[PDB]
Amino acid sequence: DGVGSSSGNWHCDSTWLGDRVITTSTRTWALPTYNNHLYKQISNGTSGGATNDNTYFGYSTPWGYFDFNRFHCHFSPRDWQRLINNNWGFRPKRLSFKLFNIQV
Amino acid sequence: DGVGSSSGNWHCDSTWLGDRVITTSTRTWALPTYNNHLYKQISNGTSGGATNDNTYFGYSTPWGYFDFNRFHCHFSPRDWQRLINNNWGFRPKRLSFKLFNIQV
Amino acid sequence: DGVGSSSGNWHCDSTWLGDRVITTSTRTWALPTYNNHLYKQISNGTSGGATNDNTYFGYSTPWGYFDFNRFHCHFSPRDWQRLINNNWGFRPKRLSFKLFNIQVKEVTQNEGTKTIANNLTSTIQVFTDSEYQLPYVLGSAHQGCLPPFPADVFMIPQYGYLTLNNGSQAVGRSSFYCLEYFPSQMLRTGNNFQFTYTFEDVPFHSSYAHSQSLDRLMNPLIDQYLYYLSRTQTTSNGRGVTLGFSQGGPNTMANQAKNWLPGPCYRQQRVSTYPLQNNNSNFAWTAGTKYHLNGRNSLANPGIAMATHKDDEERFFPSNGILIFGKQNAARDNADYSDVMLTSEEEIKTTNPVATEEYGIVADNGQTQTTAPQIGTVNSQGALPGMVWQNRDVYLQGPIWAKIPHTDGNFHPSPLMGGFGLKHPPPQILIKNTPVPADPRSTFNGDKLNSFITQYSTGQVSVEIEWELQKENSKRWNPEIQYTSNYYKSTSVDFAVNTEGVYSEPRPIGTRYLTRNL
Repeated sequence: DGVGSSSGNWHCDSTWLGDRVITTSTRTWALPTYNNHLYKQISNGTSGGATNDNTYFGYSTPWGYFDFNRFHCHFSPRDWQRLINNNWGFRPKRLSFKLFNIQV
Repeated sequence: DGVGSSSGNWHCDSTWLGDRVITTSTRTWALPTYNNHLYKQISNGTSGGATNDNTYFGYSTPWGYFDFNRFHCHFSPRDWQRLINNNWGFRPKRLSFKLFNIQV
Repeated sequence: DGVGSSSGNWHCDSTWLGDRVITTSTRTWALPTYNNHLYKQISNGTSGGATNDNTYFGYSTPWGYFDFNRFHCHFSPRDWQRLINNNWGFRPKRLSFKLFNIQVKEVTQNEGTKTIANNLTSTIQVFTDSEYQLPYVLGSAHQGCLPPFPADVFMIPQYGYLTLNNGSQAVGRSSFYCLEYFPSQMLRTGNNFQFTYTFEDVPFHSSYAHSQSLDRLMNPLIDQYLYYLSRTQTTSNGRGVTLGFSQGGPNTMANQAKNWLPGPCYRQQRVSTYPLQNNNSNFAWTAGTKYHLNGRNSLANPGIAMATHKDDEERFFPSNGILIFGKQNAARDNADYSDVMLTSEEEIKTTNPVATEEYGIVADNGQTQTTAPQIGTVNSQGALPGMVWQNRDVYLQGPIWAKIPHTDGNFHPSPLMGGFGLKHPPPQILIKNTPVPADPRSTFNGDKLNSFITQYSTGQVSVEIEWELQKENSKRWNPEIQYTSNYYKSTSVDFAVNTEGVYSEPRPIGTRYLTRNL
């Protein structure tokens, strides 16, 4: 696996087998540099126009994170229709995650 | 099997298994005597007010017959909904027929 | 098995073996034709004199059902006495059901004379809903049970159900059910039907009272090492501010630190048994304790389990907060107080709050030098960490089980009329006479047949339940309280027939006599 070979393939599909369904999604992402590689103290307080309800103290990092935690990530509108018209219930079982074809 | 034992049970159900569905129906019937046990020549002709298009010649018998040849015989409205929303096609395969608990 | 042989025997017995008891009952029933073999839409709406609270939409079927869900179905008064005096708890285990010796009869009218004949070739049809696919209508405390007294013959009740409504009308989610769309068994006079059922694990009903109260659990002889705030103000000289602190002890027990809390509260309005002490007005509905569901008000009857009254208050009861049984031959509507039998939950004072009183007091405000403390009264209290409570008691006249609704969540799913909550209760049993057409016309017509022979059926039914017992193990020195029969002379015997042959039950009998430490 060098610079001239791809490290993965595009998988977007859904498979309905009996009592289970498997969804798979592929997307393209872009990751910037955040903060200029720095950790930074952040805060908000009542000294400004902020009311006491909105105050906070924390940190922003130079890191990104992945979020797949919405349903439209995993279901097409037609797949969601098959689910809700035919079934009394559903729950998640297991997941797989891949990150591939990286270029800097 | 005498006069005091029933010769069958009531079966109305539908079963959805994979690539097939099985329907079963039970009804209660009544059979009269027709024609006074006679065969009879019947006809219609243009001598009366009948036009030539409506003429016929035939016979009526003293017999009845069973007709299950409509779909609502075999499907409830909810079963018909499951069929037409989820499937691209269907065809019949085999049938069974029973006639039981007769009383004259 | 022909027309000349019986398909079962009469079994009424009880057997006490060790840690279990088995009851078995047999009764004679009669099943009419309902609705003229028709399903019918039924509804009630505000267009008439009905208020919005009473509206409904539903269907009545042409089917009957069996109901054994009261305790007097399975226990004689003497058997119930053996149970409640000797045991700390019991629960159901398994049951058997039989339906046998069926006979179908046809009745025909000619002028004013009535004759009844046997119809030997007719059938009835029976099934159990074991997949819980029908609206479950048991557990609503309806009439039509197997009678408490084994010699009585009973009529089978008609089945029906309700769906969603808006006023007197149906909405899009309303469901219709045909019971002929279920496989069922057909029986002529020589056939019979049976099935068996197993109860799921359920906790024992607690038959006992506590001999301690939740606030008395301390040693009366010893001080606590913890302190409380006993003094905000100086007594000596003038009135001034100070902080005093004391340890809790034998004379201060109301002030001591404790580990636990009484159960939840939903307050009821108070009603005296002596009518002259009640206010003069009709407050039964307007002062009733209610809940509000989809714009529609429902009386909370009986509600959560609370003590009926406190010490020496025995003349008061919560308005809609108790179970009320009628005496024999009592009126349906507007019966007098001497016609009915009021239960009492008084045994649970040691733990649950009293139904007609507040839960407690909380702080309304924060205080300052210029502002005096304000206190609120808590009339409704949900679950708090550290609460303990008892369920409502069960009675010989009362229900046994209820079906737990199928839902995302629930809290302490014990039925509020009392009993055992069940995710999969004993299945309901549907029974119907098969329609027999009258002679039709001799020329074909395509309309459905509306003319039938009039029929009804009778037969025998047996039910057998195995019960598991929890034995009482106690070091109490002094004798217990027991349920007993009155010693003195009387015009008749309690729990027997009178001169006319009528069986009556004099009083309601609860389960809680033996005691246990709290």
